[PDB]
Amino acid sequence: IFSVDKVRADFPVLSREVNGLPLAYLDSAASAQKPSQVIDAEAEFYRHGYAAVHRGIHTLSAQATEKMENVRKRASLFINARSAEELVFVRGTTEGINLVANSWGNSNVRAGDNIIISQMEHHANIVPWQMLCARVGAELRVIPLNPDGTLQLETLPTLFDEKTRLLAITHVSNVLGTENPLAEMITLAHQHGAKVLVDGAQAVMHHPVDVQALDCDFYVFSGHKLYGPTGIGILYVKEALLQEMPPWEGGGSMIATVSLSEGTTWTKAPWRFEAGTPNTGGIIGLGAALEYVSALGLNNIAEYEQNLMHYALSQLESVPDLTLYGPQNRLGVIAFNLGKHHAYDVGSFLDNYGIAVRTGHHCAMPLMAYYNVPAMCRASLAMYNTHEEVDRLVTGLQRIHRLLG
Amino acid sequence: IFSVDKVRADFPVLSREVNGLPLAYLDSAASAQKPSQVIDAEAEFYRHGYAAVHRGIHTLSAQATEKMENVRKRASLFINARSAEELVFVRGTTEGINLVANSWGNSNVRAGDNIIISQMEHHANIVPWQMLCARVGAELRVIPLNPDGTLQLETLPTLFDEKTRLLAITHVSNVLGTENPLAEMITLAHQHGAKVLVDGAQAVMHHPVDVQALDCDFYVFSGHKLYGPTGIGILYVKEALLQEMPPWEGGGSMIATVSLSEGTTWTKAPWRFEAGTPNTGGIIGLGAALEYVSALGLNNIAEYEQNLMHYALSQLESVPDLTLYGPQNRLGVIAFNLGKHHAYDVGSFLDNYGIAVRTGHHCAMPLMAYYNVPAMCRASLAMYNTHEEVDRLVTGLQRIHRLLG
Ligand SMILES: *Cc1c(COP(=O)(O)O)cnc(C)c1O
Ligand SMILES: *Cc1c(COP(=O)(O)O)cnc(C)c1O
Repeated sequence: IFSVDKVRADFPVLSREVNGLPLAYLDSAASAQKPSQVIDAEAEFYRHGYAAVHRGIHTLSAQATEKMENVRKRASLFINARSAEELVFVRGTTEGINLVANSWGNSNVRAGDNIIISQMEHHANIVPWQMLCARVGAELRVIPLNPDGTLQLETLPTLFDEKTRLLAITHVSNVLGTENPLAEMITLAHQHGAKVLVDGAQAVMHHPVDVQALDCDFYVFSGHKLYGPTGIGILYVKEALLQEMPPWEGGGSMIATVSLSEGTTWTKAPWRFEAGTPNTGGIIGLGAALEYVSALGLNNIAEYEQNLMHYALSQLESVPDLTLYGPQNRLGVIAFNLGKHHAYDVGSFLDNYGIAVRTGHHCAMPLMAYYNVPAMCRASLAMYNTHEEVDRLVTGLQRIHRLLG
Repeated sequence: IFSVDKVRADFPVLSREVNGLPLAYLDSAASAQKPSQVIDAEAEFYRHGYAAVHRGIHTLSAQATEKMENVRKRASLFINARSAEELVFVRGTTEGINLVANSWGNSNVRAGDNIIISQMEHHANIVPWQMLCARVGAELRVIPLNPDGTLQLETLPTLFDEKTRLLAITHVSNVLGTENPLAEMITLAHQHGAKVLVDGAQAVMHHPVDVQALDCDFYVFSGHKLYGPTGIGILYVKEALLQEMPPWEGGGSMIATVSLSEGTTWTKAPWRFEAGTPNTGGIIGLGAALEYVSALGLNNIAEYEQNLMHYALSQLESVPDLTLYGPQNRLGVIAFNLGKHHAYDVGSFLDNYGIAVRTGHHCAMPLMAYYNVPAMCRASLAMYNTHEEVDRLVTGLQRIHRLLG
């Protein structure tokens, strides 16, 4: 069982004040605050063991290399990949999706083929596929939404066919909180020979993620949402697919040999996908974030967060003219609009109360268009958030509505 | 005037011991140690002001956004770019070169065209051009080296012609220490309508860099070599060229609008080249590294470093059978081989003495091939290195040669 007070004492920003008021940080879905264990693991690495990492002969450099490869192995166990070598270090979910779209996409999606996405995808899981489709002459097909924020799965028989090469689908919506039925959609996709990329940016901090039970072909996530540093993320690819993928970025460390008269040859997976100096400091920080989350326990985190979400939805019923978007069983985020007030104004008043929510289109324009709204407000309810912060949000929305209505 | 003792007291790793001995870190050309001002600027940002940055309405997020854009402006002044908007945040020099090669390269280099590089380039400034040439059917031409480690500039009339679209050239060699005559080569390139990309990864920490006096079209460098965090670098592009470049990575924040029925449109430069959450922590750290270096003064750093280099070359004359590679006026690095001993063995003995040097091909295979050696050892002599560390290197090479000869 979980202790929110003990957890909160590890996060230094949660003591801050904003506008003279105590911060209520409800925007973890945009980026999470980091525990002092993560902040300090990175700072200690810079203060005591820093060096370049490409298997340098000297001591600091050989030990930094081993730290980096141990982080690769730990992340691989965290998502239950069969091996550390199925994981590539990237800048974040966005970069991982771009790597797949170019490296796998340019050789496997041809003129006349199709790719399937959904109407709830974040721009990171839309734009790279629009670019791939435009480069190769393929078609981009879209699984539509239902009013409750779930996918219309009955449309799948019209979207999947013999030309469907990939399904790119979000694990958990960053706006709606919907968890998609990935295992079943992947079974479906594989019956047609299509591969499946899963955008897990909003899944890995809420519950255990097992890529071998999912059977996904590609899985991506970002460290800064998982209580870790910015600039680091993970791309998981089944070994047999990764081994056949050609390099995306070129440069040092991804090569086996470089010649100006005989050409260049590439090293093996995963190192063929990592050109130049990696983000070593971010990788040390990400390992520490995975150890911190694992020590708390993702099933404990999930129980606390679900309890907090039930509490907030129950209290939000006393806000007049509140519109919520998404299913009742939503994870992590609450997307809402208040009466006829523009989200930008509701968010500005909430910020004047010390409450940080996100407002706007949340990098999901197609989703805003589905709901016929230009924008929404969104409250994130993470493992360090409390009942008292939920009460402050409810009181604030009641005050706002009283004032502007 | 410079004080090495005061400077060294800012770098916590320089107090470390390795193998029970006092560390002599002579591998700054692979990656530099970081001052506590840089380490702490990043850690303080995570402890007190962390938030997502895409002009979020709440306070923390709006202040993190302004910090990031102020770092863009400071880096732009550091290299004397005409505006902050000519600078793109990337993971490092390698990623910046890949961005240029795809985004500028795919639209401006056609079948039958040629691109010019040099035989001393690092793999980061070779491989992306080999990939571009293979995608578009162009030719890769090479400026050869002279035995003293300088370019054979008399071969330029045979390499530049009416089909030459780009010159990609290193400012300062990471192995030889050669500083290339960039301004004159750029004048030459522009007479043919060719653009010039400069790899400045080993230039920005040794002396003032002015991109408007160079007149280069593209300029790239990495923060981790400039006493800053890993995972962050800078790509500078003349405004008129950048404004016409199409996006490379796609995703959130680089878009103006996203539609599944009307297509997607892009935001303006530089933001069109930055997809997804940036490395905010690395950007805060990079600003701090630029302030630290600027407070010391690059002309002061250059005077101290040149004095230290003169001292080392003069003392290295008492090492029997030492071979040096590169010009006498080399900057930052000393590349050498000891008698007939393999560099790997010399580097292993130097490490057993607490001395960190780099050994191998230094991500410059063509350069090793030119000199008909498989590998070299390399000592870096940065602003925090001392006469006493140089004496330890000289004594160690004499001891090694006595032992193994
Ligand atoms: C180190 C280096 C690079 C690559 O830098 P990363 O920081 O590894 O991207 C490119 N060119 C030169 C001359 C270098 O020294
Ligand atoms: C945040 C997010 C992304 C993009 O992550 P970056 O860390 O910005 O690359 C992609 N998908 C979803 C669902 C997200 O929430």
